Amino acid sequence: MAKDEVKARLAPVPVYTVANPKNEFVLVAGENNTQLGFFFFRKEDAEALIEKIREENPRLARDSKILRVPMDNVYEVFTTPREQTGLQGIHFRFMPDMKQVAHALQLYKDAGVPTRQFIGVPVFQAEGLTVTTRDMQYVPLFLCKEDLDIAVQSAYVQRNAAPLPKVEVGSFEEVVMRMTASAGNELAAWSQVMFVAPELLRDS
Amino acid sequence: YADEWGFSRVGADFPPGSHPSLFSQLLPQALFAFDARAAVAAVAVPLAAMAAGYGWLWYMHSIAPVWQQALCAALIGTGYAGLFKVAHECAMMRFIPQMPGLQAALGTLLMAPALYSLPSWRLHHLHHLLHTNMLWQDVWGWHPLTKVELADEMVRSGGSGGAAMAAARLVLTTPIKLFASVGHWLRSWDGLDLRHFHPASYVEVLSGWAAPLAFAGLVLPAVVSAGGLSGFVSCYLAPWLVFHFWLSVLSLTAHTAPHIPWRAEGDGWDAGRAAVAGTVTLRLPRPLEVLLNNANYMLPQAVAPGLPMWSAPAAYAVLAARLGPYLTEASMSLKLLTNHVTRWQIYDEEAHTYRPMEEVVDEIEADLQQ
Repeated sequence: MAKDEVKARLAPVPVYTVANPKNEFVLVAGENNTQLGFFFFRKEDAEALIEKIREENPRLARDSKILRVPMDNVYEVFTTPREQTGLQGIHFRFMPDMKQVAHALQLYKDAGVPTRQFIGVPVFQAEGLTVTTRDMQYVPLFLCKEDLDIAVQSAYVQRNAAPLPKVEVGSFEEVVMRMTASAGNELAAWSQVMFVAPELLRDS
Repeated sequence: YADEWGFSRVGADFPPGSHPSLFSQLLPQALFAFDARAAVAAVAVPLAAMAAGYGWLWYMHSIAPVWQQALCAALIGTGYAGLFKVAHECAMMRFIPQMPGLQAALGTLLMAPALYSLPSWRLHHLHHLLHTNMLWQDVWGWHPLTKVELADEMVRSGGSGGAAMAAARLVLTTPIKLFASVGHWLRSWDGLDLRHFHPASYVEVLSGWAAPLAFAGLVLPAVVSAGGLSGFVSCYLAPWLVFHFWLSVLSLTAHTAPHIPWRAEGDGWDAGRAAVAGTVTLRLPRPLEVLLNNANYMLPQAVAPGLPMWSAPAAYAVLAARLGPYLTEASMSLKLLTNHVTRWQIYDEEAHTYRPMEEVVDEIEADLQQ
């Protein structure tokens, strides 16, 4: 796709960072360069980084706040080479939820693989689960296993009836790179993508 | 022996009939000048200390330890006590006599954070100067609890209990005695009553009351609105308490000792015998004297109420070289504070014997009604 289409499709996914009051970035620097943005999908991990910053430099933790940013601005940050901007070395990695990494490893275990290793943020999808919009049929990519389970169970109990729809989990970085670099029939396959937020089918 | 209480150089005896302004001729006219550098330093150095403390406070608000916060608050309070000394000089019309309007504006602006009034302050301190060490009349000062009044609230109120026998037993037996300038500040509002004052000064008294009221109605809601109770105790209340501690300590060490008597008028009270014999000069380390703006040297200001603040230690050196045995000095130490707290509490009006509260209560208790 174009970056406008990718940003439009990535809008309903929020992520959380740690920011200084003038919308800076608490970029844990570790050792030589290696600054890491650590875009946290879960707010508990962001608060854990806040606790680490509090234990290390207590002046910074009071200034810093958990900034919520939609994935379109995150994609805009990720795309541009940082040498052109003049601030290079900041890695800007993604931090997945540990519970959903464990769920992804469990779903890996079904076929039988090294089920104690994963790459990137897991994205869950059932082979056969479709969302019926106005006259087009989008394919939901579920950021959460519990949301996928609710949708799968509700859909098969509503359409009647065996009814285990495969349930496959991939990496969120690759489903963004394929969206960017897709041109042929993959473009039409990705044009029907739909992104479920990590807390969308909650107790409502 | 009078260094048994840290009262170092003590005074022997002063003849009566003398007036304190009489000794102004002992001070040469070079001290009664205007040093613009000294005035700017006297305003700026305590303001620099206050600015440094507040910059520290905005550096580390709550990540700081309690003792670090206390030290920073003590620095801010000492700086504001120096600024309040500058405002007291402005009230006494001896800081910038060339510009009375700027003098009054500066004094009011520097007394507004203390919730004090410049006209009421100069009125009460002129009353204290005219009635120095005089019983039942000075009020604005460390008037001691006399055994007659303790006897009144000891027998006329019944037994040993009473509201003024518990409040006094809480104040003048405990280190809260070193914060009684809060009670003096509450007394200084005169009940917000204009009928105490001359009808020709109503607008001045109202404006002098309104400027601290403007402070407490504008700046203090901004302080609570920018930090809550945690941002109000550490930013205003602790410096306020430190400044009131300094005011209480200076006022308590000025005119209270076992060798200084308190006599009512007509009994033998005299202005010289109460001023240049009834004043103990507190001595502090030089950074503390600079930060407090020489507020412990009140004797030359008493004997010459036009002598500027920066010439006060030099004029006190002149007066100590001239008068000799009549002056009393005392270094600042724990000995003076523990004596003022635990020993010198009740003033019998018989041999100026400041005594512990109980020992006198014992007399009016196991006797009188018994």
